[PDB]
Amino acid sequence: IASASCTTXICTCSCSS
Amino acid sequence: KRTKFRKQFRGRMTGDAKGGDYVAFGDYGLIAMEPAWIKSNQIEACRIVMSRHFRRGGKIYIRIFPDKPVTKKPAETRMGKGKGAVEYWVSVVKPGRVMFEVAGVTEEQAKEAFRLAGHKLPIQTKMVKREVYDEA
Amino acid sequence: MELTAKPRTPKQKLDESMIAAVAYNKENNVSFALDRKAFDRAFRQQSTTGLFDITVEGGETFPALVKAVQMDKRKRAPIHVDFYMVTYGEPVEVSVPVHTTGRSQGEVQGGLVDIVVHNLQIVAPGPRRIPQELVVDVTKMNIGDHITAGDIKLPEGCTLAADPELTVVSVLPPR
Amino acid sequence: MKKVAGIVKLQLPAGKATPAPPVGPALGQYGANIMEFTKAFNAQTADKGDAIIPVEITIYADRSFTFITKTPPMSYLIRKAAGIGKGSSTPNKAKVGKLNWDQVLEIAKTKMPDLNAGSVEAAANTVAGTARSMGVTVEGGPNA
Amino acid sequence: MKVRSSVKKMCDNCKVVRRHGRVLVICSNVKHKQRQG
RNA sequence: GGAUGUGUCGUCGCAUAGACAGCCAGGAGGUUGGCUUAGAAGCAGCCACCCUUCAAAGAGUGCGUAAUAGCUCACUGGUC
Repeated sequence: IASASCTTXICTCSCSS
Repeated sequence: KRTKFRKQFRGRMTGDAKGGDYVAFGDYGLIAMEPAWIKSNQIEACRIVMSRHFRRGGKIYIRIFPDKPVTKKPAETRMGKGKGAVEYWVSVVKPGRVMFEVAGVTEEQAKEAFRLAGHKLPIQTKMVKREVYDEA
Repeated sequence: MELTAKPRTPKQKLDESMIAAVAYNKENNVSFALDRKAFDRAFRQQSTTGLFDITVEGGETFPALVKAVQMDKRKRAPIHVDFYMVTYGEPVEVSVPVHTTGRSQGEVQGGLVDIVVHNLQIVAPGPRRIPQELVVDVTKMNIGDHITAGDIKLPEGCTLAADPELTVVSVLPPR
Repeated sequence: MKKVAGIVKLQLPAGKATPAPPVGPALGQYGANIMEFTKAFNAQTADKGDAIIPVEITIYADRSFTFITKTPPMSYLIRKAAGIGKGSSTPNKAKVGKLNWDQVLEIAKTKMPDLNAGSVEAAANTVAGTARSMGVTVEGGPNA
Repeated sequence: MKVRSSVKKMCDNCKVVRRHGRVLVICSNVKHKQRQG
């Protein structure tokens, strides 16, 4: 339900670009 | 498990199986190879175990109900008469007998449905299958 | 099956792998004692709807059907047997096994088909041509479909000894 | 930002932009621009608007990246072809529906550059098994 | 090491060996390392 | 209760028209199968486990991740 970088369907994940 | 109504007490003695057929109600079955006293609560221990391994079909037969009241030490004494009508209930299995016999699940899904079910019994048992044709 | 001896004393075998039977009809009720293993590998197939050559030591081929075998407890091992010499036009009545075939419309559905009665005995079989089995439908069967003897097709001639309306099988539900 | 390449596949929907759960870090954390994707990809998602087409990617490095679109979800239009917008719990106990072979002509007419099967019948019976276990019946066939 | 009375395989690597008068379990995975003694 | 510790009887079994274990190489496309989920793609859990090609390669062993992925298996050929 929360994290940074780490799921497929709600919205977090990780980070950069 | 427990019987519904009766007399109350008993005794104790032994001689090998006498009315534990073989095939009947199933394709696979478990047989006890030693003279024991199956505690009702050691049956539940099987049934349930056996269930889990299966999901549905419920092709499990427990043809060994507990017709036998046992007793106990009220705490210690000795000065009084017979005791503990309610310690628990037992079902005397004898060699060759058939407590279990699932039917319908895979040969394997049957050799595990017992393995486990056998790990909680006071004696040694082996599984069986067919060619059992005495009376029908 | 070459059984040879037949004395009342089974010593000379009880150790030596050898079963001990007896066969008859009403005429001769000859004493018998065949080989364990042989019969052990034998009866398997033919069961009790299977007749085999009985050339007792001396050369006298005989015909008979498996009557009643009483095996050891504690040991699925068998000990005694009964052979009922085949007749010609009538043996008596026999015990025939119920068999399922083709996936049932109950299995996949949500339940499992159960065979209430395993083997089944029918009046008169007719010696020379006696069903060593009995395939049966199951497919149609759905959510609590009972099939009785008065349903199963019959092998041209044989008559059902078992009550017809009797549940030979029935698709069992889940749980 | 650096020199690192290789490949990475995915399955982003058709006419829909990706915020952060489809890409963002997903492949963004490799030196690849999404903005320049929310439009490039979702551009051709137009002909095939309404679905989740499958799309491979290919990294070189820097601010470089490619992509190849494929065939979209045909589960959508089918649901729309029996009035049901959500798959079946049990496909063999409670089924969704049934169809005709005609629309099955176009199926193999878009899925072609994927289907490597033999000749026609080949892929005519491949989609059967698929249709088979999703939850639908095969109309017509042998003899009759 | 896992000294258990009931020593038995735990995956297709558990190589049940008989070293000095003892029954053991060398498995690619170590937590699988068993040994009655 | 456990274990390729030895002795002896029985059962399948599978097999120079060249198996088992070893080895080089392969491995499928549908499909991240449908179903379910915040997502799970051979591998948390229902349903099934069909199709195509082939010498082959099974909607699937287990390990592994937030699923991906990666790593091997069952099936295939040559070397003995």
